[PDB]
This record gives sequence, structure tokens and C-alpha cells, in this order.
Amino acid sequence: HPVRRAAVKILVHSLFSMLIMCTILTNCVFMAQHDPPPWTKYVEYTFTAIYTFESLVKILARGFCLHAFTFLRDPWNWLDFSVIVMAYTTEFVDGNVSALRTFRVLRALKTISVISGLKTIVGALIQSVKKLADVMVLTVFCLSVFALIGLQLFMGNLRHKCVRNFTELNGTNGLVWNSLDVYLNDPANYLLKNGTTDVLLCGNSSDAGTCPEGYRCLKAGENPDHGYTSFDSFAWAFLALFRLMTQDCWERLYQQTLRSAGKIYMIFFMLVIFLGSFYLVNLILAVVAMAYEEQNQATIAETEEKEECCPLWMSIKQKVKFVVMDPFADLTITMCIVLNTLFMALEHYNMTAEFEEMLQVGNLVFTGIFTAEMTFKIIALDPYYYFQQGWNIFDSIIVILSLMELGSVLRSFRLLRVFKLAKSWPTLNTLIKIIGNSVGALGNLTLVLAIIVFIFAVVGMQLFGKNYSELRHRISDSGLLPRWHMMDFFHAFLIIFRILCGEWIETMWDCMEVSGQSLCLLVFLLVMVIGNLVVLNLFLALLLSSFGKVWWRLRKTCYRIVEHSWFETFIIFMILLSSGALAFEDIYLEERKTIKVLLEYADKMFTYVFVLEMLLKWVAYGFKKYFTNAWCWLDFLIVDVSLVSLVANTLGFAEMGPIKSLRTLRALRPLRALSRFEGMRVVVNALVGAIPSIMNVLLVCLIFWLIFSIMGVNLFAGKFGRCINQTEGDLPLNYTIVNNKSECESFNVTGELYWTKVKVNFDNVGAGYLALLQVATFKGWMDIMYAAVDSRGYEEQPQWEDNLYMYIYFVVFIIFGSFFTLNLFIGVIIDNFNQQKKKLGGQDIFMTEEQKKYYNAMKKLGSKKPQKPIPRPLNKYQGFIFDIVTKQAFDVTIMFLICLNMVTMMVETDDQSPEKVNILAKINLLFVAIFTGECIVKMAALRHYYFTNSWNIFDFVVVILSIVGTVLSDIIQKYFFSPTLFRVIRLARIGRILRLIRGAKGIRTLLFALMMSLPALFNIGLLLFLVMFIYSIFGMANFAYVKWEAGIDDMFNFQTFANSMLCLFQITTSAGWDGLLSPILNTGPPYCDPNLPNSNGSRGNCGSPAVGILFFTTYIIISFLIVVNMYIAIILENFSVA
Ligand SMILES: *[C@@H]1O[C@H](CO)[C@@H](O[C@@H]2O[C@H](CO)[C@@H](O[C@H]3O[C@H](CO)[C@@H](O)[C@H](O)[C@@H]3O)[C@H](O)[C@H]2NC(C)=O)[C@H](O)[C@H]1NC(C)=O
Ligand SMILES: *[C@@H]1O[C@H](CO)[C@@H](O[C@@H]2O[C@H](CO)[C@@H](O)[C@H](O)[C@H]2NC(C)=O)[C@H](O)[C@H]1NC(C)=O
Ligand SMILES: *[C@@H]1O[C@H](CO)[C@@H](O[C@@H]2O[C@H](CO)[C@@H](O)[C@H](O)[C@H]2NC(C)=O)[C@H](O)[C@H]1NC(C)=O
Ligand SMILES: O=C(NC[C@H]1CCCCN1)c1cc(OCC(F)(F)F)ccc1OCC(F)(F)F
Ligand SMILES: *[C@@H]1O[C@H](CO)[C@@H](O)[C@H](O)[C@H]1NC(C)=O
Repeated sequence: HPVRRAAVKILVHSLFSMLIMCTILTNCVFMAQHDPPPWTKYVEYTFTAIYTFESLVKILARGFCLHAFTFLRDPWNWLDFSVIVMAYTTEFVDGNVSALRTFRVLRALKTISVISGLKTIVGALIQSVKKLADVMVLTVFCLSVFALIGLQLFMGNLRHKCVRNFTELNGTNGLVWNSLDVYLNDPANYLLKNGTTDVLLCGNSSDAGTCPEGYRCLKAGENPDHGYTSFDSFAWAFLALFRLMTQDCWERLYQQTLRSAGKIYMIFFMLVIFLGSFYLVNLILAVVAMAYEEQNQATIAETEEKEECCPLWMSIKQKVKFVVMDPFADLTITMCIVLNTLFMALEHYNMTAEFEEMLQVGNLVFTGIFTAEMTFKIIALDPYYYFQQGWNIFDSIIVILSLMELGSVLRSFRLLRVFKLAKSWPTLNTLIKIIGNSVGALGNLTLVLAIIVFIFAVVGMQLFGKNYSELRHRISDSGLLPRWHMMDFFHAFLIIFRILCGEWIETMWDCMEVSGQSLCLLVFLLVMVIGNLVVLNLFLALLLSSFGKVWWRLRKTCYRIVEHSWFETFIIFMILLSSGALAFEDIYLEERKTIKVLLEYADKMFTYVFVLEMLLKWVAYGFKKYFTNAWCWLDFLIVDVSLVSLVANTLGFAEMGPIKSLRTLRALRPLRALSRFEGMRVVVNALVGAIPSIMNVLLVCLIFWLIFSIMGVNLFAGKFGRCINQTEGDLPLNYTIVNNKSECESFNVTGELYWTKVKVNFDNVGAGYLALLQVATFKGWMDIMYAAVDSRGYEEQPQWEDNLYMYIYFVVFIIFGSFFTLNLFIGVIIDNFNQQKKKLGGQDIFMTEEQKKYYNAMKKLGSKKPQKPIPRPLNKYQGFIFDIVTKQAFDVTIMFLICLNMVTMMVETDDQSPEKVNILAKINLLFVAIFTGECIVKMAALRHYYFTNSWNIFDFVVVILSIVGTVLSDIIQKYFFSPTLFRVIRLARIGRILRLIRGAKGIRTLLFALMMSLPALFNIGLLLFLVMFIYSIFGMANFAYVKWEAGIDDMFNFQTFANSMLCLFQITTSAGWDGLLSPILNTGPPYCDPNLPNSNGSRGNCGSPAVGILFFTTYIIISFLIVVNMYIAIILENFSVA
């Protein structure tokens, strides 16, 4: 038929796909708008018309009722049918809620149907979620187990607050309240943690927060920040542990818990962090990588299987070719490029006039140099080369661009010259290859990601815009717009970007406080899971596609005594005790007047014994076999430091600058441990066995962040210093009161006004590097961005959102500097570890010889063939019962009963009700009776069911311990009752839940992989604990007495050793390190008080910026590299065992 022919031709045409695509794109640009004019209503009709016309084309290109069913058969078409009927209904009939008008975002999905490769990527991205099923089950299982643990441990524990004393009068029941009635409604009376608008927590233990004089603490209170962080009511415990699993702002929950319960529970938090968070996240990584790998093999595999005048002009041309035949000056011009990078790099905030003049002079110099090079090389060999070769293309592009610029985004063009260093730099060539594959092979998947971000940004914006705009007061401190809202579309895209980066809870609290918990949790959890999944798939695709006789006498005695094991154990326990003596060096020495001199003599004895064994090594091994090992160098340097410190102590001239400014370097004393301990040694050989690759890629990222930092100097410089007034510690008042720095210096007639910059800012390339590290690591970036998207003038006060669209600077950076630079680091580092494994031919690293024995035996532990299957008991009743229990049904019955027990354990909260405690206790007795019955029958299977297999003895011991738990819990009243000793007997009930590992198979395999990785992780964490130790002692001697600011409260400090190890624990996960650097960087008043009384003679309460940045940046790099070791061990183990 004619109609059918026409329809088919249109359906197959290549032009109408472009039609559809442009219509969808314009629909998207019309959809991103909030409160559109009434004009757009007819454009909506136009869009519906085009959509229905295309649907008509498709159904008539099939051309019958059955054909319509065939059109419907393609699942992507269902989306189009739904959207046409939805547009038709929304025009036909609309009491009126009009909520359906956000369903038009489904049209944006049609892009993935029209593009040739988009649906391919989305279909290959669903299979990853289908492989991720076992890890999702294990993740929710661990989250549930840890949720029950934290629920019993911290039930309603976060509620604690610092309430002002209780005033009780005999009569009834400046006062005027009635106990519970006044207190819950009390809040203002509550004590507000200093420097923050949050309730302060407390604790009855002698480890939680000390409450000031006049403030006792009682569980009676509403909840923490907004009511969503509470640990009671297992639902919210599952929320808070999903938060500790994504590590989203987990330092806040960690600080709040340990402020409530007691600093001991950092054991719980580090158990969750180092086995729940890290291990589950890296298992997700591993399984996504494995699926992709299989697809690549198959995908790669499937592809593989296939069946002026003319004579003067010419003369001068030939002669100039003869003159400049050979430039061969790439070294000269590359040194010119390097000098130009260094010359632009010499920009800063307050540049002297002559300095800026010299900058411009060298500017013109280098521009002339580069034009000269281009002209000579274009009149040298051939202009068809500068026509063809893209290298010459962009060289000349930069030439013309610089000329146009000489003819503050202005200087963005000069910084293009930096890139051409890549032609001889294989590593920067690899980063260039990565950035190219981003928009090349993986361009379709980047498109999937962009479409997803768009869909969610427009969904959220017109789901919560009215709410964010009218309930704005319930979301911000003062009457103002929020810093993060969804009313516009730029801001909704920023919220979805933030959620992509990994920080969702802190804006979901707002979205729930304004909109409503159900759908807000729905959309944010959805964007979390989906967006992080596509980001993970993109990251992994890129990282994959990147590829006399007394002399003899004494010397023999010395050899025998040095190879004597008791001597080695002597020095081992010696260095242990010396590290301890270091650990006792906190601020409370002045109160410990005996341990002072005890450790004095101890230090003298340590340096004596160590120089003694040094001399023994000297006279025994000879100056060659000694100075050949590097650890001997390490011991020699350390004893050298201690000896010079000691001799300068005794022989006068000490206790002033250097020296005694070196005795803090004594905190390297633990470093002797790496030499002797067989695990730290192998892991360190694996780490410094990578400094080549690490330093290469760090130079690459230093050049790239140099580009970005120079851009940041030009855009922001001096544009950051607010001039905030003294009483409130915030931005001045408004732009009008104090607009300019030249105005606050006029209005400072009273000493109230200060014009002080933000701590981390862009004023050099140094602080530029620092602000980029903070931003690209995601911790501490809130301050940089707020100050930058407030930057109005050059020294003018910042209005609240002027220069708004800068946010795009941090967006483009964060992408190109964290999803790409950290992709380079990770990819190269992982490749390096793989190469090391291949070279060792052993293929195993981080494990010593005995650890290899453990590993092989544990691998053998997975023996598949059982013993004699089962003996029939030869007895009548034993036979009947053995038949009724050996059936595979019996296991499923017990499994459902124990999942019902789990659900019984999920439903307790704090202060539930007495009758509820009774019902739950009776149900506990009932389940322990059922399990005792299962136990006795199993033991009566024949004779040995409770000894044949490890799972059975686990069942047996948990049954016994549950019986004991009941028989002790009912007799609490007779002998003695305790508040906390009951919780431990209550918590061993979690043992029953762990039965579920048996019937489950995926959970068993993944947990077994973790078990096989436990020794490697042990050695790695041993090195990490040693590093926490070194750094904690260094900070204890260094970072003590610093002012109490954002990340350093009374409980989390560097004063004692407990506090330092805690702060360093949270900084191990890169968390909160902005908060701990913030009080070190400040030098000088207003905030600090240089020269202040201290317990120790040393004066001042302000940290050293120079040493603080070194400390924190180096610790982040080291810890990041060691948790890359963790990621690597985990991935190897997973693949190896599954
Ligand atoms: C830390 O020790 C505190 C002192 O023992 C303790 O305060 C006590 O808390 C209990 C409630 O758990 C109070 O008992 C009160 O409870 C009933 C309602 O169930 C009230 O009607 C009565 O007022 C009754 O006294 C104790 O009175 C109270 N004791 C004191 C001295 O204040 C804290 O509870 C302990 N820690 C926490 C956070 O609970
Ligand atoms: C900083 O900004 C202020 C803006 O108020 C500039 O102000 C002088 O301020 C008076 C206010 O009475 C204005 O009428 C003048 O127009 C301002 N001068 C100029 C040149 O605009 C102040 O000059 C600015 N300082 C610098 C160094 O630019
Ligand atoms: C505003 O006035 C106060 C007066 O108290 C200034 O405070 C002094 O600031 C200088 C540095 O500029 C310090 O050296 C002094 O120690 C501070 N006062 C003291 C304690 O003597 C403040 O700097 C002024 N701010 C501006 C922007 O002018
Ligand atoms: O690699 C990233 N590292 C950032 C960590 C490193 C350790 C310390 C704290 N910050 C990384 C950076 C991202 O920035 C935003 C986006 F790229 F999404 F746009 C997003 C995801 C990222 O990693 C997720 C992945 F890829 F592993 F799935
Ligand atoms: C909080 O800050 C105030 C500042 O006035 C100080 O007096 C108090 O000791 C601080 N307390 C804690 C627990 O940080």
C-alpha cells in the first residue's frame, strides 16, 4: 500500500531521526524552565504534535492492529506510548492537583532510543546491576547486622543533651515549667555547642563529653540535627549505617556518637569503617569491574571473530628553505614553554607595579618568540603541514589567540601553551588519552550520565520548587534563600552534582525538612544508587581502556650475638618500650612529676642501648655490609639525631631554637619498627617500590592543577577577603554597610571591623594548590565555593550570589581533576601493583612467608567432597526423626523461623513500653526454645551431627550461649543488676542472625573472600597504625594547644594520645580534614592569640601553617595510597576466589 510504503520510508530515513532529536532537545530546554510564560503552552502542543506524528509514522510503518502490537513489542516504544497518552490526558482532563505535569521528563529518555549507541550503553549498564545482586544482598545484610548492633548499643543514646540543672519543689507537680512538659519544649535553655548552632551532647561514662558547671545531662530531648540521625528505631539505624557505608559526612555521626556514649566505641566505628564501609564499597568496585571485564572480553571477543613576483618569490622560497632547513630546537622552545608556565605562575594577590610591568614585558617577549617559531617553521618546510598536522594547528591557534588577546576570563588562552609538553611525556600522553576517551569511545556513556543528571535535576526542581520557595524559612538560619535549593535549574543541577560527588545526606535533610520524607528519600536514594553506579561504570571503563687473632675472636663473638634471636627480641621490646615512652609525652607531664624523670632516664637508656647495638653492628658487619642496607641507614640517621640532641643537652647550648627544635624529630623513633617486623617490611617494599610511578603521575597532576590554579589566580585573587565584623563572625552586614576594603579601612574607627581572607583561598599558586586539593578531595570545599560564587569585585565585599555562574569553574575542575586525575592515579597505581605481582611471579603481595602458608591452607579449606554422606542410625525412632530432619525442607523451615526471629529483633526501639518488653521477652523465649529443639534433635540425628561440620558446631555454641543468655537475663534481679552489663548479654543475640550465612551462597563467598584478605589487610593496617602513631606523636608535640575551632573540639584534640589517635582515625578516611586544618592555618589575631600562657613553656595557641599543611597533605597522600593498597588486596582476593 502507498501509505505503508511512505511510512516505512519515513521510518527508515536518516533525517527524521535528526528531526526527533532536535525536537527532544528543544523540549528539554523548554522543560528546564521554572514558571514558564503562558506563551509556551502552544509550544507544548507543537511538541505533542511532533511526538504523536512520529508514533503514527511508526504504527503505520507497521500498518495493522497486529503491527501496532509489534510496534509495542519494542520495550523502548512503551515509553513513547505512555508519554503520548500522558500528554493527551494532561490536556484532556486535569480536585485538581496537577502533579502529573512532571511526567514529561520521560521524554528526555527518548534520546536513548533515538541515538544509535545510547541504548546499547544503557543495556550494557543494566547487566552490571544484575551482577551486583549478591553484593547488594550482602550489603543490606551487613547494614542490618551492624544496624542491630548499633541499635542495641546506642538505643536513643544520641538524644543526650546538656540541660541546665533540674529545680524540684515539693509543692505542685525562673522555673514556671513542669518537668517533662517544660524540658522537651525547653531547647533555648539547652546548651549550644560553641561556635555552632547545634545541641551539645553528653554522657554519664567517664569518656563522653564533660558538661560545664551548671549543666547536667539527661536522655530527655528531641533528637540531633533534624531528627534523622537518631540510632533508635532500627529504620533510622539502617539509615545512619547506610550513611556510614557511603561515608557521606560520617565524621559528624562519629563525633556525635563518641560525644554521647563514650570514646571507647571508636572500636565500633572503626570496625564499620574498615570492614563495612571500605570493604563493601571496594567489593561493589570489584564486581562492577568484573562484569565490565566480561563484557569487554565478550564484546572484544565477538568483534575478533569475523569471517611580489613569481621568480623572486620562488627563489626566495627555495633560499629560505635552505637557510632554515633544520630547526631541531624543540628543547629550546620547550624550555621557553616551561619558562612561560613559570612566568605566568609568578602571579599573586598584591603584585608590585614594577613586578606586573615585568610580567607584561615577558608576556610580549614570549608572544613574539612563539610567533617567530610559528613563522619560521611555516616558511621552513611546508605550509601544507601547518594545514594538516593538528599539532601545528593548535600551535597556530594559540599564536593567533595570544595576538587577539594582546589586541577575568581574559588570560584563559595563554594557559593553552602548557599542554604541548605532552608530546614527549608518556604519562601526560596517557592523561591526554584518558581525557580524549572521555568524549570518544566512552562518549556514549558520558551521554548516559549527562542525560541522567538532567532528568533528575528537572524532576527534583518541579517536584520540590514550590516547597523550597514557600517553606524556605524551615531550611535556612536567617531569612534568606538556601545555599543549596532546587527552585531554579542551575541549583537543581548543582544538587544532583553534589549527590554525584558523594555528599547526599546533608541536603536530603533539607529536602525532607521542606518537602516530605517519603518521596524525598525516594528520589535522593534513587539518584544516589543510579548516579553513583553510572559514575562507577564510567570510571572503570576509562581505567580499563587506559591500557691480631683477638680481632677474629671479638668479631666472631659479635656475629654470634647479633644472629642470636634473644638479642633481636631484646631490641624489639626495646623499641616497643621507646615508642611507648613517646606515647606518654602529652600535655599532662607537668602534673606527672615522677614519670617526667622516669622517662628522662628512659630516654638516656634508650639512646645508650641503641648506639651500643649500633657499635656492635659496626664492629661486626663491616662498613660495607652495614651501609648496603637502607634500614641500617634509617637506624643510623635516627641514632644520629638522638645523639646530637643528647650531646647538645649535656654540653650546654641547648633549649633555644635549634637545638631542641630538632627533638620533635625524635617522633620518628617508631620508624625502627619497619625494619624488624616481617609485615611492615614487605608492605613498605611494596609501597616505595612504586615511587617512580607515583612521582610521575603526581608531576602530571601538578602540571594540570597548575593550569587550574593559575586560572584560579586570574579569576579569584583578593576577591575572597570578606571584612566580617567582630561580634558575629560572619560576612559584614550587607554590601552597602562595607562594600570595599578601602571602606572597611575607613569604617574601622572602632577596632570592631576586620578585613580577613578565608583560610584556604586562591591568592598564589601555593594556596591555589591547597584550595584545589581541598575541592578535588571534597572535604572543605563548601567554603571555597561559597566564597568564590560570592566573589563580586577585586577587593569589594561579596554579595550573596553575584558571579553565580562560577560554580561552573569548580564543576569543570572537579570533573577534570578528580574524576580524571584520581582516575590516572588509581589506574597507574593499580597497574603498577599488577606488574609487581607478575614480576614476582608469585603473584601475591603484602603477605610474608608464613602468611603465604596461611593463605594456601585457607584456600584448601574450601574442600568440596564431603565424608561418608550420612549414616542411617539403624534405629526405628531415630530413623524416623532423622528422616524428618535430614530433608532439605527442614533447613528451609528453620531458615524462615530464624528470619522471623531477625524481624522480631528489628522491632524494638527505646522506651518502647513495658508490655512490649514482656511480649518481646516471651517471643525470645519461644525462639530460643525452638532453637534448643532443633539443637537436641540434630544432636540426636545419629550421633555426630553436632560435630561433623563447622556450621553445626557454630549452631551448637550459639544455642548454648542463647540458653545461658536467657537464664542469666531472668535472674538479673536476684544477684545484681547493671545498666551496661545487660547490654552485652543482650547483644550476643546477633549470633543467631549469623546463622543465615549457611543457606546463603553469595554472602558466604564474599565473606570468605574478606576472610582470605584479612592477613594482607592486617599487615597493611599494621603499617597504617604505625603511621597513625608517628603522626599522632608529631602532632601531639606540635599541634597541641591550638585554638578550638571547627574540627578540634574539647573531646577531639591533639592534646592527649587518645584524642590524637582518634582525630587521625577520622583523617585516615580523608574525612573532616578540612575541619582539622582550619585551626592550624590561622596565624595571628583576630582568631588566635599569639603569645598566651600554655601548660608547657612554649607560647601561643595558633598553629603553624607551614607545618600544618605539610602534616595534613602528606597524611592524606599516604593514607590514600595505603587504602589504595586496601582496594588492591580486596580486588585481587575477590577475583581469585570467585
Ligand atoms: C546517669 O545517672 C543519673 C543519676 O543517677 C541518671 O539520672 C536519673 O535518671 C532516672 C531515669 O532514668 C531518674 O528516674 C526518674 O524517672 C522517672 C520516670 O521513669 C521519673 O518520674 C522520676 O523523676 C525518677 O526519678 C532519676 O531520678 C535520675 N537521677 C538523678 C540523680 O537525676 C541518668 O539517667 C543517667 N544517665 C542517663 C543519660 O540516663
Ligand atoms: C571601593 O568601592 C567604593 C564604593 O562605595 C568606592 O567609593 C567611593 O565611594 C563613594 C561613596 O560615597 C562613591 O560615591 C564613589 O563613587 C566611590 N568611588 C569610586 C571611584 O567609585 C571606592 O572608591 C572603591 N575603592 C577602590 C580602591 O576602588
Ligand atoms: C581594625 O582596628 C583594629 C584595632 O584593634 C586592628 O587590630 C589590630 O590589627 C593589627 C594588624 O593590622 C594587629 O597587629 C594589632 O595587634 C591589632 N590590634 C591590637 C591587638 O593591638 C585591626 O587590624 C583593624 N583592621 C583593619 C582592617 O583596619
Ligand atoms: O575518584 C574519586 N575520588 C574522590 C575521593 C578520593 C578520596 C578522598 C575523598 N574524595 C571521585 C571523584 C568524584 O568527583 C565528582 C564526579 F567525578 F563524580 F563528578 C566522583 C567520584 C569519584 O569516585 C567514585 C568512583 F569513580 F570511584 F566511582
Ligand atoms: C566552648 O567555647 C567557649 C567560648 O566562650 C569556652 O569558654 C568553652 O570552654 C568551650 N567549651 C568546649 C567544650 O569547647
